[PDB]
Amino acid sequence: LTGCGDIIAE
Amino acid sequence: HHHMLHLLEQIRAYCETCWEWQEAHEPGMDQDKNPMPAPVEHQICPAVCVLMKLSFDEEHRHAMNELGGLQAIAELLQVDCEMYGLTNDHYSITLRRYAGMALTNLTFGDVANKATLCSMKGCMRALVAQLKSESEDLQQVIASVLRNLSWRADVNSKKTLREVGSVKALMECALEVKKESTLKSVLSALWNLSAHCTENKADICAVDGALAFLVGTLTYRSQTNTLAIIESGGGILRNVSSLIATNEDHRQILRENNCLQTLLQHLKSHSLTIVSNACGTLWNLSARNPKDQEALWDMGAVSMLKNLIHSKHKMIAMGSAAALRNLMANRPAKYK
Repeated sequence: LTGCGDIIAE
Repeated sequence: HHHMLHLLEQIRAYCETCWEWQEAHEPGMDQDKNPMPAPVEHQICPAVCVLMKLSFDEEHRHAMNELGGLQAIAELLQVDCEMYGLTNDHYSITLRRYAGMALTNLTFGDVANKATLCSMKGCMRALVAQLKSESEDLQQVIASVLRNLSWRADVNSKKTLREVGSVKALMECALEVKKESTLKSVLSALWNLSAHCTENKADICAVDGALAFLVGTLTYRSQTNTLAIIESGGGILRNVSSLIATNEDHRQILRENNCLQTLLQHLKSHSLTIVSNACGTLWNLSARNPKDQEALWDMGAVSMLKNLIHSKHKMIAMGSAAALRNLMANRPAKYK
């Protein structure tokens, strides 16, 4: 399976 | 960190005033006519604005965490959402946006904070409810929080995210979003959530129109020429493809949306992410279906997959080879 990790706001 | 401490105390004081009002003004029960606290009366938006701005710096996040900043900000978001519901009031919308942005920053790479936030069941329900806000800017922010919480979710967090109905809410959100920026954040959140378990995969597939929509994302041409929508839409499709594979109705939706043809184009993309997603999707779709196997053969899939089996990338090498062997086990008569 795939995913895209975390993100910072904005 | 006296200034930060002061802002957090301001927020906590406001929450207490709200909780006290809530307690004295229960639904259907005897109440006086004293009005609900309004966040504007307590300069809440500027307080959350400063905290949000500080949260971009890891040293400030360290300080914020020592002071329990995540819990205070989450409590504030939850109480405003409970008190005022899906308001279009500008002040309330911006304060929710700022709170959500801070929560996104505080959960970035932070195992402990993700777990704490998921443990706040009332706040999780409030987050999910915000996906129906008429503000797409707020939707974007909320989807980023859920995206973070869905990444490397522990057992409790996975359960919580599912129990608050985040999967159906985000997929339903996606069908309606008009801004690309909002769509990007929502699909990214779904991408992470779709990996958790079969039930999340089923919930995505069960939303009327969702599969046709996701196939649509595979050829979406960005207003900013980026590939983010194709990557995330294709990522969701890859993750749910194991369930699609065993459902003839769902395979038919993919067929009428020219999905296999599109996936074969993706095999020749220059984007590692896109190729990796397409290999995983075809791995699943190439299994146990003579119709789609023959279609793949006729479209030249075998040649394309043979060009990928020697990839240095594990997912591409694994997926291309698995799809290839599925096809080689089921050669149509004319290819004997």
